[PDB]
Amino acid sequence: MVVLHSLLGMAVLIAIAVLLSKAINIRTVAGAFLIQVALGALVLYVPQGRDMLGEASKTISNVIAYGNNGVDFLFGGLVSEKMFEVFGGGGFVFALRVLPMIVFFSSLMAVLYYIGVMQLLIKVIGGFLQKMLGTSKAESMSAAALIFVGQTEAPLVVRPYIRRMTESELFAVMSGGLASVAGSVLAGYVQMGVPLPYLIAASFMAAPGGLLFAKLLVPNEDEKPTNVIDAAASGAVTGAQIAIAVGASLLAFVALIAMINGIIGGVDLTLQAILGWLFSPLAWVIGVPWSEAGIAGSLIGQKVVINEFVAYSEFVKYLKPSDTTKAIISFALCGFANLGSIAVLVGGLSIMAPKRRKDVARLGIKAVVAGSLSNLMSAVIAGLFT
Amino acid sequence: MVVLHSLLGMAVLIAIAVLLSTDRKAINIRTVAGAFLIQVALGALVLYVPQGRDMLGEASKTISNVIAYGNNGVDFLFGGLVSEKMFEVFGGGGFVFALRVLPMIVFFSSLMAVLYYIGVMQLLIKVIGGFLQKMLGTSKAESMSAAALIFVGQTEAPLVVRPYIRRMTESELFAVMSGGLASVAGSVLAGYVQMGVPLPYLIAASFMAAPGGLLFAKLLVPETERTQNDAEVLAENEDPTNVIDAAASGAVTGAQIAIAVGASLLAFVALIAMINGIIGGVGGWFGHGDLTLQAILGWLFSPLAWVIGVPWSEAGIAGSLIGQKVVINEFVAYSEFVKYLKPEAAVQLSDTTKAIISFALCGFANLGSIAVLVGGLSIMAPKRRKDVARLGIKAVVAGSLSNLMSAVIAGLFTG
Amino acid sequence: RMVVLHSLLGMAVLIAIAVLLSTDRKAINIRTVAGAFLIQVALGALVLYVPQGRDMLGEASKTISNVIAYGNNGVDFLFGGLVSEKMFEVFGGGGFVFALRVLPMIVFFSSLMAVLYYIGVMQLLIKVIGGFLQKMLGTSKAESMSAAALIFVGQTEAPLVVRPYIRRMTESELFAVMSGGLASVAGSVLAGYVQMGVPLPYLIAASFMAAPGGLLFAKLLVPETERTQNKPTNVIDAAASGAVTGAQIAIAVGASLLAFVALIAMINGIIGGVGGWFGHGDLTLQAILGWLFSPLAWVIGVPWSEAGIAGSLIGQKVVINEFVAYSEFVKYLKPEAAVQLSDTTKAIISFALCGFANLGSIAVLVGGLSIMAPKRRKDVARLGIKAVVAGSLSNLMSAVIAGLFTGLSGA
Repeated sequence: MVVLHSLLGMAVLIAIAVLLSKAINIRTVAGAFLIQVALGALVLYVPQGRDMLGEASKTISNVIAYGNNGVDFLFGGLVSEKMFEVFGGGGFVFALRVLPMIVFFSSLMAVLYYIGVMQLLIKVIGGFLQKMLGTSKAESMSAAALIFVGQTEAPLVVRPYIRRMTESELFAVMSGGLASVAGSVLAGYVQMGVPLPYLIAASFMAAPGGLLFAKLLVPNEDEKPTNVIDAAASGAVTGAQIAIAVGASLLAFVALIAMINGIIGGVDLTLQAILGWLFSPLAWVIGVPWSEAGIAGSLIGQKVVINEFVAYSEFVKYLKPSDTTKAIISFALCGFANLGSIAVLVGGLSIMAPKRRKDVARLGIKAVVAGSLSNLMSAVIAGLFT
Repeated sequence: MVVLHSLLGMAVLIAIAVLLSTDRKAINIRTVAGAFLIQVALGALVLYVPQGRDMLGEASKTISNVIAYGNNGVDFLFGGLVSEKMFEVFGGGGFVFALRVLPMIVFFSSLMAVLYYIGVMQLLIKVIGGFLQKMLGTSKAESMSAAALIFVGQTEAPLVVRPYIRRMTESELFAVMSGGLASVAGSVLAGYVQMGVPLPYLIAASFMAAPGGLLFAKLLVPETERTQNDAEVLAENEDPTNVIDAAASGAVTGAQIAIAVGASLLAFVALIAMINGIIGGVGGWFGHGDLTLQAILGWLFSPLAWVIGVPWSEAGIAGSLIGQKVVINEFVAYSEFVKYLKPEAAVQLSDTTKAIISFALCGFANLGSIAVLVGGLSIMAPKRRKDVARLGIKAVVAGSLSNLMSAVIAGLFTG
Repeated sequence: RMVVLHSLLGMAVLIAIAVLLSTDRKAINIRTVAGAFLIQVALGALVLYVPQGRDMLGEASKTISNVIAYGNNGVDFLFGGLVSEKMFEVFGGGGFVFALRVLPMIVFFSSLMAVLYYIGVMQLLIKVIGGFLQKMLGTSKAESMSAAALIFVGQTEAPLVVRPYIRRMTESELFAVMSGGLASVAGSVLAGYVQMGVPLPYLIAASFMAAPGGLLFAKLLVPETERTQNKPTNVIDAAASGAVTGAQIAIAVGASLLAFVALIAMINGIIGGVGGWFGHGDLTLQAILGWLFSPLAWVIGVPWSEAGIAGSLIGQKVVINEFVAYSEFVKYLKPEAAVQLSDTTKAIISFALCGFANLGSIAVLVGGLSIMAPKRRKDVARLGIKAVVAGSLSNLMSAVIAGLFTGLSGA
């Protein structure tokens, strides 16, 4: 029963990467992967690993509780338990919980960035990744942000250094951004599914894993605030208008998916089944049983287009009245990687520097294939330390 | 029996245009009489001869499904806030206009944006444009601008005319303005459906506005200059990578529209309610405290409402709605029209009166629509911006009559 | 009686602090600061002391409120029954959704104040009040119109009435525009304050005092004294335009408060934690700023059993923003209030908090004013700190004049 399937999966995923690729730095990819599996192995298993995991996340669980009280003020009782007594799970509103947090996380990080807390963490961790793997400063810094900040909140930092940056790290930022899980996606889980430490685990894995699959084939006046209030205010506004963009995209995509599902019925096999039939070997290789590869394959297919939420909902529907396939599908669900986030990031980076946005559209979905395979690698890794 | 009263209407409507036209002698007849025939032909087509309503029913159920595919996205972003329970809890007010309409603007906007890059739009406009140019003698520029505005969402709307706008004649410049006001974007169209407006009438009101748009456009200011050849023009590349950026760019822009519409509604609805608090007050001493802006417009537009074919017994209402359409905007008219439509039936209206108004209210032709046109064309053709603003009122009248002509034909037929 | 010496003490302090922080305590003109103060206290007794005025102010609450009622008709149509009575029975106290019941009035008033601009109703009133101060206070016409302009008017129209006089203005004229802008408030925010549950009539008098009080401490710091010397298509487009701009503000305001509220809750989680090692695990920023502004809370004439509370609210405004202070002030006006404050206290606080004078306003003024006059962008950041004080003194001055003329309770 000792897993060879795990190492088999890692062998295949890295092989496909080479097949899809070549002359890459081996000291970069072997080290990045080493860091990925080691960090994940230690924080999950060996002592002081999970003990720390609970302390630096229960603090975050309080940060989320602060955001709740912030929403409680603005939206009143709609975010109370009165909805659940009438509509129940239908009383759960997506736009009142998933979107408004973007505002807070944007403003809060704008404060941390103004002080130097974010720069500190990014400069230290960034210097670590560029020393152990011999990578450029830009990508190593951007990855560090994606651990703490979301995906759309990362280019806000690595903007000026991202000007003349090569396409090598460009794919790295976008692949890391999609694989990233903090702020707006960490959001969802804690307030609906409530896995407290899954927030930290998937986040810390996202950046180095992202810098791994991406590095497979890697190698005029403005104004700024004076005080902290300006930063907290400006960040909120930026996070607000971004939230309007996010929520609009999500409604549209889910709606178009309902359309592509309707056109297939016309032309009784749903698209969710087609995705579950096609991407079934990917689950078989990852370690998921063949008996549950048809269902989890759909969620993977839903992970391709739809956000991780609808796939998570259908997952919990299977949970409500195996442990290996559950966690394997859980960490696979963790990550903001989807066809939606690509478009949002492309629009965000287009606002940063459209002069390079022309050739910065060639990668596109390749970043999703990188961020997903990176996070899926992190999921298969979690199956090794169950 | 008596279809003459409608033909009387058609005569007056077309007459008024000539009375206001710049030069009657310069009016081409093979152009206007043709488009007029196409409009009424399409009328008897989609209504009288059975097969027209069937193909209409196809698009009805189709769009209805497309709309239903949208709701699954809405019910996700806002949860089940709008359900059968919601109607039970909050009663009649349970129908949240903000959350049951504006999301469709985001959806259809993201739909048309996708169907545009694929070429599905570029193809349809090309065929229909090549038709109206071969029939009415008009050039390619207008015919594409007349065929497009039936289907296509706003703000990717100009790109068809974009290279032509900066150097076209007054009529061609006026024909686009008359079309833009006579037309109705698919985004707001879906909004009407959610309000309870009959979809089959919205679709039928659309395909009529294109020939009806060119009708009063060419009838007011005729073409006298040259139909510029294609080889003589020199365009500029736009600078929409793929389907990913298509649905996104179309959704986010549809959101900025949905938010913009909402504030405009909340404004006008509240401001009109304030004017009625002033009119009612001033008019109260004279013995009519119940007097309002709706009643005055109804009392004012009472005659015109009768000419199109509506009975006088229902003119006191018809004038208000059409009155509100022109002086306020398009939404406010329908919002105070669905009240007469639902089974509450404070006053029941005939199928003909309910239909003629469904077509009469279809159009952006309102005094508050000029700033959108001029504000949009100025960004493209800043040299003509002075000419576009001069033909402001003239265009609102044209687009209005175009919606009236489309209505008379609807009320005319009884099948 | 027998406040009156204690209030006059408070006023004299506010004037004293102005003379100290002034760049030149000798260039101050008597006819200006004495006149601007005289008008301020005069308008105070006018709407508070004489019964004939409380009738005017009472009339200037029914009218304004009736405008708010017309707005709610637009909100009820937009959201349906979400804000109706049914929501109260289900969610109780939480039924009052601050997002759907208050912000929509930021949208409506932003349109109305844009409809009255295309008509010329505003150009009429501004020209009147502006001309009056131009003759009496002797100020150059620019800041007089501006000072008169701000009271009613929403932002991004308000810069469009001073635009021609920005660059050509002096150090004083510039300081008077930014001082008044911080002294008074707009209609976009005033409308929300009523929906919040704040006494309207106090906000009216407060707004009318911010103009003379603004130019009082503005000119009480600057000399000037080197010789200053000298689009919508229709109504429908005017309304729709004002609605969209109001809508982009509402999203900005509501989103800023969500952040600001959640952050304060986070600060108390840290300071509460720090205090945990000190011994006081329940340490919050309210009491800290309470104790900090507690001395100042006594200068204006607040009881010692309430000066500790007012200081926490006055402090909350300055270091963050007024809109947050009003959110924790209405909890003391409820009929089930654990503590119902003194009838004189409830008035003074209202006049104190009414104003855009805080840190978050600086960054907005420096930026927006640089968009029009980019050359002076360096001078605004220099006077950005002094203007907030000059703007605060205006509101704190009106708070004393208010508390002084408290002869009757409201609501």
